[PDB]
Amino acid sequence: HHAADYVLYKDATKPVEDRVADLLGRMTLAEKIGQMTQIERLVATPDVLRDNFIGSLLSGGGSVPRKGATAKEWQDMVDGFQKACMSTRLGIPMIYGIDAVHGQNNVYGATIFPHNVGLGATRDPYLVKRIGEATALEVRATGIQYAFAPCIAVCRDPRWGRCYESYSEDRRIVQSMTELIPGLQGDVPKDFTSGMPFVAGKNKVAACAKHFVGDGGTVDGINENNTIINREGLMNIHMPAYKNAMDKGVSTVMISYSSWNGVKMHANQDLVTGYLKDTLKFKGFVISDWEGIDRITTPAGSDYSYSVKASILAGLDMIMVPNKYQQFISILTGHVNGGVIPMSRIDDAVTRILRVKFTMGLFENPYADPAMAEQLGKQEHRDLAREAARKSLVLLKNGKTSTDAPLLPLPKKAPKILVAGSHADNLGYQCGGWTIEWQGDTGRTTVGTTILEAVKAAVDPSTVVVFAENPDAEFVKSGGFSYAIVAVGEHPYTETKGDNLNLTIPEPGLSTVQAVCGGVRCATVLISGRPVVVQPLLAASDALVAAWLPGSEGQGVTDALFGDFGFTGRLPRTWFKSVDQLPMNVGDAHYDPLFRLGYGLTTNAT
Ligand SMILES: *[C@@H]1O[C@H](CO)[C@@H](O)[C@H](O)[C@H]1NC(C)=O
Ligand SMILES: *[C@@H]1O[C@H](CO)[C@@H](O)[C@H](O)[C@H]1NC(C)=O
Ligand SMILES: *[C@@H]1O[C@H](CO)[C@@H](O)[C@H](O)[C@H]1NC(C)=O
Repeated sequence: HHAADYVLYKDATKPVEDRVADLLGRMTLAEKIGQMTQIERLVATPDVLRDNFIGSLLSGGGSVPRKGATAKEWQDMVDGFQKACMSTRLGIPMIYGIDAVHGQNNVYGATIFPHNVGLGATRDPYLVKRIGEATALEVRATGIQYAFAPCIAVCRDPRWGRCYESYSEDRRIVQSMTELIPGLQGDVPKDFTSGMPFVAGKNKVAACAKHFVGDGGTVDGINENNTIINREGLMNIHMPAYKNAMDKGVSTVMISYSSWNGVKMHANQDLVTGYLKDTLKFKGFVISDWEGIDRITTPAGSDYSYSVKASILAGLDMIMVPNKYQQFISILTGHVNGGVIPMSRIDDAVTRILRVKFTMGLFENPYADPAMAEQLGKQEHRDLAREAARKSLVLLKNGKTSTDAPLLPLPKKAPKILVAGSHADNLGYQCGGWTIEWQGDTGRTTVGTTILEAVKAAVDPSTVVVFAENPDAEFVKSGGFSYAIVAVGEHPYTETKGDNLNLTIPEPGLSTVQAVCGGVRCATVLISGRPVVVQPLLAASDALVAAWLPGSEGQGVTDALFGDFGFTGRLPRTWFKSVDQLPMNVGDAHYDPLFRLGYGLTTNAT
């Protein structure tokens, strides 16, 4: 189709399957295995990317070109890696992936949306679609083309450190929130075939349904552990949202570290090939988790040759190595040359990776668009995050007795008010894990508005706002306050660091709520990733709000506290009476919640 040097896979007018087959038929085994290899930016250089024919890069949590880097700095980093990949013999562009799981959350100045538990409280799938749309724009502002989201885990035990990454313990709510996918990727056309990958073009990103499968069903909520459940239960609880993801054209699926009835997911051919590929007809690419194949063995990493064979024969397509790429490539090449892994398996993995890259337009637009840098932290997206934070809040109490005046909404005009607690003026605590650092962090880690700053922006100019992080009761009683807002809760955590058998918030938290509420009427704002022991906090408080991990836009909290909007959120999880009840889900003989799934009080706007 015309120039003397015409090569069909470079022709943007040709169907994707024809371009995939044309390119695959030209590739050496080194070029094929390179496509299957994803490496961390920290081990990448131009020569490494070219010499090893690398297919993908990622940033892990906190892996950034520098602290405070601008959107342009991110684009220049991604473009520098892409120029090396485009300089190989075949010029196959890399795809760059990142955990953009509540906005583009590793990046300074990105909008930080509420984490998924609070989004489940909104029961609003169109809000979540709009969040996917804004997230895709902020990820593309940094030159990145691929987000590892949504987590469609159905968390069945809140002792799991990833419970906050699950929309709900009710798979129907998780299924509804798969609307994140067409937000991130764009809507699929009317005649679309379920299981095909889709991305609309350069203003959207590839998505990732994760972690396949049963990551929210592990014993005692131990992260990465064993999910013990019959096939009926796996299929009725943990699997359904993957079918919704197929129908919405999710481009990739990431495998879980967890096991199902003792079989590692990263080595489970029956489920990855037999079910996901051969039954659901998934035609995008399957990616490992970070060192997921290493963790097939006990101890992890003790037989990496086996890890490679087991994972590739199970049906995984791309391996998040992410550091020991030379060993990964050498071992896989040896297995293929030895006849241990057939070429048909390599060709299927490369077909799927190429299919996603061609479909999303990566060969046509391999480089960043500098005009997109301005989308990062845009005020329209902050207004959306503020809407989502307010909708996520669940009002659990609003008066100590049935005859008390309702405390919320609070008046904006009062002579003097108190804002108190470790979480009232701490942006890192209100964002939680996966924000700037992998585990999150404390203090003013990015651009946003704390609860204290939100109160100061809300109240009448005559209202004096006093801040005290941990006042004693005497200070409160002597202060001439009309009321207090006191915010406390969990510290940031991610993955195994968040596994927690006691679910009791760190002190001082309860002590501060008791001191403040003992001195003046108080609204307690509980920041957490999950239900936590709450009876003592409730006993002390006039009103109590479960705010989850609401992100950078603390005005979503004050929008409800001062009655600009009514409270509407409803619990997306069961609130237990005691951790000795766990696991405790609807239907269990022992179901005896403090607050049931779906519970929430309301207010009317003033
Ligand atoms: C579950 O956790 C235990 C205790 O740490 C560990 O020894 C075991 O390997 C884990 N099992 C799985 C399937 O990950
Ligand atoms: C609860 O568990 C967490 C996470 O393991 C731990 O850091 C904390 O100290 C524990 N709190 C207790 C035992 O009161
Ligand atoms: C809010 O308004 C409705 C009338 O539209 C009323 O029925 C309801 O009781 C009001 N207040 C609360 C706290 O629900």
